[PDB]
Amino acid sequence: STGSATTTPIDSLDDAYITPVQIGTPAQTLNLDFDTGSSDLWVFSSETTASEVDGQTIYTPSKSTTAKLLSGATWSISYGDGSSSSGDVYTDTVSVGGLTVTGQAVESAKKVSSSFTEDSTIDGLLGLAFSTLNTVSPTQQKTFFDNAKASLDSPVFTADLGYHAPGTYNFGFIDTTAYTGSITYTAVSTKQGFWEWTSTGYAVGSGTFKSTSIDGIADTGTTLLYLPATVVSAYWAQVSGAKSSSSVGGYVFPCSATLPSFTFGVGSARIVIPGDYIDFGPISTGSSSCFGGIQSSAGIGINIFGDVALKAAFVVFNGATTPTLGFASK
Repeated sequence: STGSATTTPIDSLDDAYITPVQIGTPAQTLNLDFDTGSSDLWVFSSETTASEVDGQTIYTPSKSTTAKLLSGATWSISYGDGSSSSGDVYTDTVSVGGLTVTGQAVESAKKVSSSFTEDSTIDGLLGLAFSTLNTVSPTQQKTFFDNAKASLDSPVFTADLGYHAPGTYNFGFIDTTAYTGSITYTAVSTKQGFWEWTSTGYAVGSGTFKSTSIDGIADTGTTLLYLPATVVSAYWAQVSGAKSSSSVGGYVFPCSATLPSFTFGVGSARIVIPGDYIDFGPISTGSSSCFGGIQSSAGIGINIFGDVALKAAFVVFNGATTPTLGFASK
């Protein structure tokens, strides 16, 4: 089998992407944030504290003839951006772009933190990291991809995120029309539960390529590109007027400035992030100071190839017995 679904930016800045997911019988369609940096599929629901729901579409298990309580199961998660959610668990039928998993753990939120409540466009998350990170207790649950894997034509999914435009998540096949050149594959470590890999270096604009190993994760659930402070400093030094602002919480720059591209290495291959992808707009409405899309990972404890980086590529998440990542230009 295969599946194919369009993913759509939630706002004009590509702060995140939402993909429609069918849950239950009859289908309840929720718009979920596909997140290769976590491993829980959780939803706003009829069980979510009322004061914490503000415009989201909810899953109501009692209206699904295929929903079954996963008795005794609870979940609780905290994300790198400080947000969190928790609740109980049902199993139900979940379909993405034509691909159906029966018995998928659907984690129903009883509580969500403020940032979730405040984002009316995201109805939940669908985790696509390794199932070892899943937070369900006492019995850890499998991701949608893990459950689908054996049925897929090939044990892969692909992320093709758009710049200020929709893109595509495919399951079970590689769309050879969706990228240019070849796909370069690179090794993955699953030891921390992430799609963790090692970039071979970087370049800033037309500058010479610096060969240096940068370990990081391919994370569709993180908006920006977070890299070591040395790398980030080298980038912003090429932007007139750029500075690191402690009050804003990262590098900012005047929008009158032109942003250089940023290149990252995948083996001997190179992915070029255009300058425009690194502009995240005014720090506040009407400000002439713009927020940068490349930021320091110092204090995160890991480098993160988030949407800024991934949307410049066609990305293969290869879930073969030995997982790997593939990157192509597009």
